Amino acid sequence: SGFRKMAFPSGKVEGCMVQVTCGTTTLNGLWLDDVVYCPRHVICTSEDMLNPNYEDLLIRKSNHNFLVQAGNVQLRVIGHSMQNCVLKLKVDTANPKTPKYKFVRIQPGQTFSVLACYNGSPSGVYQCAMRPNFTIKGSFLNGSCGSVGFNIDYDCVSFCYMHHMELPTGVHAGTDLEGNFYGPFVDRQTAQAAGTDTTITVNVLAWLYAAVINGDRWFLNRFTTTLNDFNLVAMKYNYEPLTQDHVDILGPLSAQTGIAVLDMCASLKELLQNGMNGRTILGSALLEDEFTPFDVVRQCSGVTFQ
Amino acid sequence: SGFRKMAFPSGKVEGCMVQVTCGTTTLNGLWLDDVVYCPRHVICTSEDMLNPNYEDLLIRKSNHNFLVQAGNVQLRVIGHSMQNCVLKLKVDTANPKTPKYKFVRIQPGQTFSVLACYNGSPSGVYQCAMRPNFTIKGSFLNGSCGSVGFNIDYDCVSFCYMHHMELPTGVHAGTDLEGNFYGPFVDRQTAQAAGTDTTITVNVLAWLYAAVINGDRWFLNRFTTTLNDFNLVAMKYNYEPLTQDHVDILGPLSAQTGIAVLDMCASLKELLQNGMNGRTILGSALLEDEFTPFDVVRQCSGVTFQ
Ligand SMILES: *[C@H](O)[C@H](C[C@@H]1CCNC1=O)NC(=O)[C@H](CC1CCCCC1)NC(=O)[C@@H](NC(=O)OCC1CC1)[C@@H](C)OC(C)(C)C
Ligand SMILES: *[C@H](O)[C@H](C[C@@H]1CCNC1=O)NC(=O)[C@H](CC1CCCCC1)NC(=O)[C@@H](NC(=O)OCC1CC1)[C@@H](C)OC(C)(C)C
Repeated sequence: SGFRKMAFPSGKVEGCMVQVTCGTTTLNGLWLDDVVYCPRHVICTSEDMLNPNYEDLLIRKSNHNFLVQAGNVQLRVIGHSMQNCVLKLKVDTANPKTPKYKFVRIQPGQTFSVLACYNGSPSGVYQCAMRPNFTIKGSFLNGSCGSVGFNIDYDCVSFCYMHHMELPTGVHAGTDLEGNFYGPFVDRQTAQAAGTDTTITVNVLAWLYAAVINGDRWFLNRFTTTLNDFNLVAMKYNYEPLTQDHVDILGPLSAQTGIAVLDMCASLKELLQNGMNGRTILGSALLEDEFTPFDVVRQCSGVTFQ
Repeated sequence: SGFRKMAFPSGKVEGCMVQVTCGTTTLNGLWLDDVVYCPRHVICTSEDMLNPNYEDLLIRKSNHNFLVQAGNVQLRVIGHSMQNCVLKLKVDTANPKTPKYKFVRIQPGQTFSVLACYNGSPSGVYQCAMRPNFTIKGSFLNGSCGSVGFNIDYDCVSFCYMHHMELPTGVHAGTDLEGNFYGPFVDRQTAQAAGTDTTITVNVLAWLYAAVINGDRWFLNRFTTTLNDFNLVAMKYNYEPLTQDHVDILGPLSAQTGIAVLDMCASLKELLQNGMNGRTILGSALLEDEFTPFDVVRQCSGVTFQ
């Protein structure tokens, strides 16, 4: 019993965090094998923030401009290359702590654990979702750039996020580990705003299944709904459209609880139209949308990682 | 910016989790130096659950009854001793991954990270508080016993919780690492209930400071309040009494935000009496009480761990 925003165990990633200093900029890098990945705006200065030509900026760099600290051991950069918005610093030492890992570009709606770091030292771990507007509602201060988001699958760390910047609304934007921003954002200080976000409907439904698995039933009802009539209601309340693929993905949870997906949709419909009327679901007074169907099954069933 | 329920990085603890099997019972143990700590009800069977004499049960055990798996390496038990409700299995191998660590018995209201584990394999990490009624609102399934809760201070893991049991309300009860239950609970299957819980007032106030640090101000007001008149209101809404010591602890947050503690109390008073009126604080529609003042300062300022 119980349901918590659960992050993956972070140790496999902690072992990869390093400090990258270039000029007056310090941020975090991800040390996998003999490469340190970090946001390319590490090669920018206080005047370089605005409209930088990173190819120009980078050819003016030498390897010894890049100060990579792995704890209390200075790593020597022997080469560098820029891939989209990530800098790849080739170092002379392979990280002996390199986990089995993949780089994955996730879809919006997908969740991940963020290992927040400063000066290459992990500070905290929390679960985020990639919002539909490709921002993440993170917790990031100055120096957190290069902190990564990740999922773990048995023994394999799937890195999916590297932190680059905070938008004026206080949400966060970054890239996959191959340096491609999530969303329309660019790594240059110009007018950029998040764009209107929407609620991740399939995740809300998953969490409603989590609630039923855990003994909250007060929100269930007799009614059912069609996928279209649900989506017409979702529509109004700024909810992401629910697709048939979403429905299928919610299959196991529907099968475990005996609640047809569209029945749960009928329940969410009435939740959207009636509020919760002073009640809570899984300790929340809001409809929670940062658990995927996978998240619910993993935590309500006990999947682990070796 | 941003504010998240942040757990500590779990790697230092992941390196200590092991599987302890005795008879038909498998649970987790905590391997520090050459000792494996685990709940003593590992020596119980399906009929032994009810009113066991653990001293009786334990003298009937031999060391080879204890099967300790550290990943894929069998640890040999060379001795065992029971300390309150924890079993200490002496093994012939010191954990090379043993962090700097302390055992600490925390006060209610204090938070910690739980590294949820099954079969000695970490499954997830989340932040909990010790509730005023000495339960924790955890996320725990069969086999999670022996999962530990912890805080990290620079390099030192302060273990404060070991998981033992779920109560009928779905909340969780366990011990400190010296085997002393938090609360009135005992490790034997009898009528035990959590006892009425209360909201951790000083933590709610801390989180209100977190909100102001992060730019939510809608709940602040002109008014102030006396500590007594606040506590008379807290009283009604099942809030833990706020002490002067609590006030002092909220000092730095008051100093950082320029909001006197009792002014923030006046704000919480009106939140308790007016609800939030369809508004949210730090993405919550409830008053959140599982951030300590320390938690807020750490995350709003960036404290890390080497
Ligand atoms: C890296 O450690 C740091 C992390 C952020 C600081 C505060 N919280 C964070 O997540 N990232 C930055 O400081 C970047 C700097 C680079 C400069 C080169 C271009 C990419 C960003 N900047 C920010 O995140 C600022 N955001 C910003 O400038 O946005 C302007 C519009 C382009 C989006 C932050 C620090 O400024 C504000 C807090 C938004 C005022
Ligand atoms: C250990 O892995 C396991 C973890 C719990 C299982 C479900 N969630 C958990 O946190 N712990 C147990 O199964 C203990 C077994 C020992 C037996 C010897 C005495 C101490 C507990 N039991 C429970 O947590 C049960 N709770 C219980 O029996 O409470 C009865 C009153 C004494 C409190 C759970 C499994 O049963 C219910 C879910 C409450 C029905």
